[PDB]
Amino acid sequence: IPKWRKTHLTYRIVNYTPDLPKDAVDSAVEKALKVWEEVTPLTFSRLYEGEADIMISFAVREHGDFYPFDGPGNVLAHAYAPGPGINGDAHFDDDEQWTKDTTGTNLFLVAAHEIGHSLGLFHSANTEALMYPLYHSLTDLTRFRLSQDDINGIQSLYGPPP
Ligand SMILES: [Ca+2]
Ligand SMILES: [Ca+2]
Ligand SMILES: [Ca+2]
Ligand SMILES: [Zn+2]
Ligand SMILES: [Zn+2]
Repeated sequence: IPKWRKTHLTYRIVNYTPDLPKDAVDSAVEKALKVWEEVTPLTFSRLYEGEADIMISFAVREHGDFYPFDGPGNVLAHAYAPGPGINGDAHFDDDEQWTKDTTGTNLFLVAAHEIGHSLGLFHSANTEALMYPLYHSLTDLTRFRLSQDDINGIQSLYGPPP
């Protein structure tokens, strides 16, 4: 089945981009995980060494897999579907300048979307959904919220929270 066999996943941030302070990166990823966690029975916990379920890293060009990055612009990041090994992993192109505001390439926004893929979600045809295929940002980050479409998609796979 297109999903995880357990309801608890471990995650590890393998390396950090120099674009933002160490703490802003942690905060971005944590918030990203939290949005999915709020609408399902799933839980997460961090590891600092070893192989975790979701291995997050920042890389440039050819980085040991089938999909080399393309330099600044265009593809910003990609993730793999549920499963062991590389599956479930999320990679970010470091040729981008990652930020924590509304100016350029917001880490939280991209990560929230990439984590959606790590949990089994496909693309939505709804222009308002987090899982919509084309990149965009928001005027105000505090106004972020998943669309019902996003909710139904994740819940059809894992069910609602108790
Ligand atoms: Ca993995
Ligand atoms: Ca790129
Ligand atoms: Ca960079
Ligand atoms: Zn990759
Ligand atoms: Zn996508």
